Amino acid sequence: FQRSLVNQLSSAEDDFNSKETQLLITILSTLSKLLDPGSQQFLQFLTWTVKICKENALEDLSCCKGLLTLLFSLHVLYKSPVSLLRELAQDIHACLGDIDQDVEIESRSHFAIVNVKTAAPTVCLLVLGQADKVLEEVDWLIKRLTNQTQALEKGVILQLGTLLTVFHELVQTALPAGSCVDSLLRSLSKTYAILTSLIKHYIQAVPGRLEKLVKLSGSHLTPQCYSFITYVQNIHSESLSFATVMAKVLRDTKPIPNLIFAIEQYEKFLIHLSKKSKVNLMQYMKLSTSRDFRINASMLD
Amino acid sequence: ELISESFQYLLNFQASIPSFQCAFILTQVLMAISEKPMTGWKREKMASLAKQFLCQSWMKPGGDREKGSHFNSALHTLLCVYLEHTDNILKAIEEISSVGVPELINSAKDGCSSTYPTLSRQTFPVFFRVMMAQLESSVKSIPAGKPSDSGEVQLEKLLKWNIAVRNFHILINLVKVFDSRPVLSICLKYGRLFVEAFLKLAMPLLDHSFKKHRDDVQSLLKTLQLSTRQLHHMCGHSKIHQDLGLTNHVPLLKKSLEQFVYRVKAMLAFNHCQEAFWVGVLKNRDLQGEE
Amino acid sequence: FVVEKVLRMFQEIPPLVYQLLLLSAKGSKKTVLEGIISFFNQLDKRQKELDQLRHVEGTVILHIVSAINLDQDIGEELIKHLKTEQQKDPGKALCPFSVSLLLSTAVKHRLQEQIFDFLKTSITRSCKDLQILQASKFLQDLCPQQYDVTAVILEVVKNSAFGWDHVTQGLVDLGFSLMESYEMPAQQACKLGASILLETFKVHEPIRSDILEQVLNRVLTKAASPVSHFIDLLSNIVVSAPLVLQNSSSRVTETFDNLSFLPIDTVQGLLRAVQPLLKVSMSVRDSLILVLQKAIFSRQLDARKAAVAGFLLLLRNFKILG
Repeated sequence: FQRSLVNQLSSAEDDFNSKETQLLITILSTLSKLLDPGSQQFLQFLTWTVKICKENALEDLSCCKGLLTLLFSLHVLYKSPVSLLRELAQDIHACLGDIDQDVEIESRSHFAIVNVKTAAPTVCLLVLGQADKVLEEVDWLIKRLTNQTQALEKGVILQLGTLLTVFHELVQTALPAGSCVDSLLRSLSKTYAILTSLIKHYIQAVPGRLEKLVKLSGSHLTPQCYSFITYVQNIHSESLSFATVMAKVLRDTKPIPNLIFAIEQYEKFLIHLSKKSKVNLMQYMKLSTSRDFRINASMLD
Repeated sequence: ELISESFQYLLNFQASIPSFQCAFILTQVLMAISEKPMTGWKREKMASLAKQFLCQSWMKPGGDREKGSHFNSALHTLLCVYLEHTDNILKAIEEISSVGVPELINSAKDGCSSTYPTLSRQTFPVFFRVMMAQLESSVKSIPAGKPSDSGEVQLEKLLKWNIAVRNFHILINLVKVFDSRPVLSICLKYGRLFVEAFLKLAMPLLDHSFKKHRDDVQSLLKTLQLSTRQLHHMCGHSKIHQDLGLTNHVPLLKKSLEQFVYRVKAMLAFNHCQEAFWVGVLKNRDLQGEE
Repeated sequence: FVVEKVLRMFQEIPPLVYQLLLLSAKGSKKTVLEGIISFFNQLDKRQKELDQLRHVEGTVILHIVSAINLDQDIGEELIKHLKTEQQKDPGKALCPFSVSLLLSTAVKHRLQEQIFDFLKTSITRSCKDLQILQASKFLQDLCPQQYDVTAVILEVVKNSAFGWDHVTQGLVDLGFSLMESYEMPAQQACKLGASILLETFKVHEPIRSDILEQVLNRVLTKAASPVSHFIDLLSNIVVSAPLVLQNSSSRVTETFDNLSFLPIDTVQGLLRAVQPLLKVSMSVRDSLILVLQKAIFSRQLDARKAAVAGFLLLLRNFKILG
């Protein structure tokens, strides 16, 4: 069955038959479950899928969604997927601009499937779902963490260390005003809650690895969230300019308070750890930033 | 008739009382004889008696004041029963906060206030806690904004909210002088409760009456902004100094203060005035200073 | 120090541990309970690489359950200790001896509902943990060990086939109660109850009639919800032992008397299961023919459909060759 898909992908734009490709991808997904994970055939199949996704470029949304879902379903059973998520985050960040508006970025196209047409809410929701699954995995593992302890902690810290880079890359993307922003904000609040839950264990039960993790979180993730919270104001204002308006505004602005609350909870427990261990962990994190508001009476008329 | 006669008989003893504790038990027994919810003239007499005891000065036979823990507990209960039964709670709170504290700080080097001799630098947190809690309870009692069912009732409701906001601003300004940790803890605990009460109750009123009245609403919000700014600065100070007792109240307070802004945006959007809204970053400032 | 030393100082075991049980009723029960449970755990582990050992185990658990019935205050501390062990370890401290002891105490209503609730929540947690672990290889690399509780709950069936009395009673009680608990991990629990009932029927030869009566009464209790899995269990239990149904007859007719009340296609399964009873006995055939005659002349369609559907099975069951 691989030959038909290879032939149809390489065909000219005049004749595509998107439904045929969709059915072929679904059949491949259904038949992939028979392979033994330890066999060499599984590795060959993974290599073929990665090669197909890297080389070819497609414009149909459903075909790209199916191919990426197939790739992740294979990749979870064989190894951790965070490296591919980092690569896709870098690719989508390169495809679209940046909120800074004074930075130039060029090329570095890891995957040809991701392009300006395909960087829509499709790939942004597809990536954030995988990130959510990884976070639920780490949440399960940390409750078990509460000679084996050192190995388990060394395993747990690497996942968050790699995931912070993915979120750092995605925070600096000028995304459209859709569900891709809401999912981003909710995942951000979730990961801050997970970091709080990690620190509470060390409260109950200092080492260099945790200090490095706290420094990375303070340097790379904390300052960028506030800049994103500033950018989304203008984004939502421009979106609402074109268009039950009160309900729409309330639904659009819902998750920001929860993000602020999560950040402050993490800060509070970090201070508790600092004063109960004689280490100045708060040196890494900068001061908070708060938003005021004003009314322009001149523009009311 | 029997209850009233006994009430008068016990109230006749108020002239000759040797110390604070006897008066405290006198108020307890007087309240015990009465009903659960007290009636008008008895309520007035109880308020008068409580104020009369509050305004007197108590000294031991060997001189010196009656500073102590039992004195603090008795003072707390007396303030509670006094404010529970006054005719107009906000008038009494405004009178105390605008008279007693300034005459303390301006003149009394080490003594007490002329109008309220019971008030002293040791007993100020008790007064602060009782006034703040009673203000929050009074604010929570106002009914919510009906869906544009009020003709001229909105004026009375706005007047009540304006008086409450002014009292809140006056009470917040006192924290600048007294920097004691209990004062900061009390204000951090109760500011969030006041703000969430304002969001739950007041905003439906401002939604349904922005068209008819405008200047009052903007003045009200502008007055509330000052107290919110000072709350942000206090939260920053508590986080910087790393006080475990104080940091426990920061997250919920910051969450509510962030909810306030977007609720105001929704209020503007309800009347198609969304173009006027604006958001910006507020410069950090330490207490009674800048930068 | 005394209990620690004598615990270190390990025929004469049942009287000795009875004396220690009395002393610990005077003293600390939790320490001696942990010591004896652990000691029997390494004994079983050594055996993993016996008849006298099983007899000793039965005798000592008999003394322990008798003492706990005499003094019920020890049970609360024992359950607290087991809860602490379950918190401290991922399903650890649940070995065949421990679960046998737990099942032995669940017959005299000494907080048996608490016992069943604890066992059910532990089983669901173990199954969910295994399900989560099977999904991802990243978890499997770090957390290789797994405490499957179904393995020990199946192993205690074989362990209890040497003549223990209270253990089998509690085991059957748990197996029955799991069916009502289940009402997806729930399907796993229902299959786990069916397997336990099948195994304990296959093992306990003297206890066939009690199981048959219990499942038959539960089958025809009330048609509140779908009970097709009970009918599957009925088929599985009756197909193994053909003559077992003949001994416990004359209750089948009572169930037949009200079969056409809530038929959800279970009547076909019930008839196919009890067909061996029908072919050998003529009285049951006459009673069933009477019920079918009552059904066919009924004036309502709902009973009529079940009547004719069972009638087809009756016609096809008996060969007409001669």
